[PDB]
Amino acid sequence: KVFGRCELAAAMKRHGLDNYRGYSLGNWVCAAKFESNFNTQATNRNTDGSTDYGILQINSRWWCNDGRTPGSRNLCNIPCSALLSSDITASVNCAKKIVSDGNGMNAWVAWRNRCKGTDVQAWIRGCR
Repeated sequence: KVFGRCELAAAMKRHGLDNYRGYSLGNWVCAAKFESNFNTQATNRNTDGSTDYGILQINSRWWCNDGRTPGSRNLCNIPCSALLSSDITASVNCAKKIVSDGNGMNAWVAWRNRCKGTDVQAWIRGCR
């Protein structure tokens, strides 16, 4: 599923991402935009053989199991295919554990390079 800007903002707000660990809702929407273009089925292969999955491009190296990343961890305890669902529940729950491990949202390269230090509030402007 390809989410709308305000549609995803409402969904994320309901799952308790607004102000989670000090990060306003605008940051999460901005991250989703430049990681997957609001597409839940987005996948990308990394050089080391791992793969990013879903709306927030979560790495199979540490967080999920896809069965083809030798010597990797499954810290979110889910198959990576569950992150491609039209229901973002799995992706949100896993992202909460990632943002809490010390590095914050710096774990997402696109947020660090294209969202950090900008007016992220603009991403939720106009939404009910």
